[PDB]
Amino acid sequence: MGSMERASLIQKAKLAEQAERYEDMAAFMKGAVEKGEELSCEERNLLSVAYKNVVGGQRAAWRVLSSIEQKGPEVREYREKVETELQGVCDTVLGLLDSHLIKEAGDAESRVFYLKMKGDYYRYLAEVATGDDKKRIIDSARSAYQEAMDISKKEMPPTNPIRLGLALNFSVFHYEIANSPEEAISLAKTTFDEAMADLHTLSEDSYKDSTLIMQLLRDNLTLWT
Amino acid sequence: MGSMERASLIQKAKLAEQAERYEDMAAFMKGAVEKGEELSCEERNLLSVAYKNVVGGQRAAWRVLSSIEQKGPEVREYREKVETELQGVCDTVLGLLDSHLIKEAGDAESRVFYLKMKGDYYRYLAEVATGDDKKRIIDSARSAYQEAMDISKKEMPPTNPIRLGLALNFSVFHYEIANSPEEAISLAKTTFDEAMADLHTLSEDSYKDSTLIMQLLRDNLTLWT
Amino acid sequence: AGSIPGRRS
Amino acid sequence: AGSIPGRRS
Ligand SMILES: *Cc1ccc(S(=O)(=O)N2CCCc3cc(Cl)ccc32)cc1
Ligand SMILES: *Cc1ccc(S(=O)(=O)N2CCCc3cc(Cl)ccc32)cc1
Ligand SMILES: [Cl-]
Ligand SMILES: [Cl-]
Ligand SMILES: [Cl-]
Ligand SMILES: [Cl-]
Ligand SMILES: [Mg+2]
Ligand SMILES: [Mg+2]
Repeated sequence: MGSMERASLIQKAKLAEQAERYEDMAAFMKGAVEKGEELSCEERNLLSVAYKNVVGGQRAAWRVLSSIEQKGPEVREYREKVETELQGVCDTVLGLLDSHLIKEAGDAESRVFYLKMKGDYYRYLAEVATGDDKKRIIDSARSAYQEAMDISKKEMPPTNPIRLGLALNFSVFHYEIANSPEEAISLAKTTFDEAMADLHTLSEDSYKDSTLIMQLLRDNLTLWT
Repeated sequence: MGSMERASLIQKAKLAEQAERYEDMAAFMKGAVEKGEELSCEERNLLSVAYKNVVGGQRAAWRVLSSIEQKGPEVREYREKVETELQGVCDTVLGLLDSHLIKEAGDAESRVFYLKMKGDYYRYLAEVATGDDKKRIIDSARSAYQEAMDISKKEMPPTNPIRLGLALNFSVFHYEIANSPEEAISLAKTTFDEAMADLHTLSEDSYKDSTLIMQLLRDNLTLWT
Repeated sequence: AGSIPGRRS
Repeated sequence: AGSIPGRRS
């Protein structure tokens, strides 16, 4: 995408989302990041939407194949093929975050957003990991989420939607990856309750966003308890 | 796919469908066709499912983009990009049919199936065509569907599901491509009525298949009248 | 309108 | 369970 203007890449990412062409969307956003400039709030959301959809589809396919495999070499080979492609996308996202989105992000909102992404893509790698590096992959996710949590608690109100989504995802990490369901439940409960107590400060539109994510926290708590 | 066994390609196409990985499915089926052997009934359905899904997604994206365009160069450029990829897939399918699926298909069921596909992929090309060859693309679809119709009427009962699906798709061609809505309605009506009159000959399972496609004919007739 | 689907569903 | 979606929907 090196020959396309930054603004054209952003425009085409928005078109690709409307057309449900998420692989294209991700390629346009990778090209935009590689222009070397920081991303605005809207642009960070385009980047996240694109890769979350791509990897989300790979994860769903890997789960179908892994279930068939658990129940000739073809099933294992094909699961391995999908797994390698998933790992490749996660590595690409982590590479964008490391070169150089995180290091240039100084405002709390941008830095937390990117560290939450970093935790998420290490979490997706952990979902498929089995080898000598599995513990290290899990700890890489934990470390990214933890740094994001520490910044969010110092710099953002308890209803901030990035802070809430981070806590949601870190709670999923605890439950599904780290084998720490009590930590997951405690984080989700404390996050929900501290957000509830700050809703009175919000406008109607901020209220809607915070309560939307609070409902996701509650949905998980209902599933886990 | 030249180094993978035919049977492994077929197996992986079935897995790819279960995992909703239709691009993979199509690549596995292209590899199977390129082994040079004829396809069984089940294998013909895998080939059709794979490419119909891939091109169906491209068509939906092209329609979103074409609508935005109709309402800088970026929208047109991106619509053109999706259009070129759609044309490439249609050309690939038509190439498989021409080298050498159709020429080796002697039984009415196989030959009609492939000629129906040929009509469909020329129809998809016609949906996006605007240049000097647009009339020729339309006539190529017409010619393929017509040959399939002629064989089906001589060799298959009026309830045969391939005959019914062919008539359904050719009726869509008449309405949406050829600007012949009366021909479309007449074909759908006569097909429906002749199938109705032959349902008494069918087992429960054949009845279910024929009536499923008859309902699609009826749904179009309701939309068109 | 609608053409034939790839599978019965 | 569920993680954050890419868009509000
Ligand atoms: C991780 C995270 C990312 C973005 C937001 S948000 O900007 O507040 N927003 C935009 C798209 C995703 C989303 C989803 C919900 Cl349920 C609420 C708000 C948003 C929050 C968290
Ligand atoms: C064009 C066409 C292809 C296949 C068939 S079928 O084998 O009878 N069958 C299999 C999958 C698609 C389908 C859809 C319906 Cl509604 C009914 C039967 C089938 C028929 C026509
Ligand atoms: Cl494979
Ligand atoms: Cl900065
Ligand atoms: Cl483009
Ligand atoms: Cl033959
Ligand atoms: Mg420039
Ligand atoms: Mg062999």
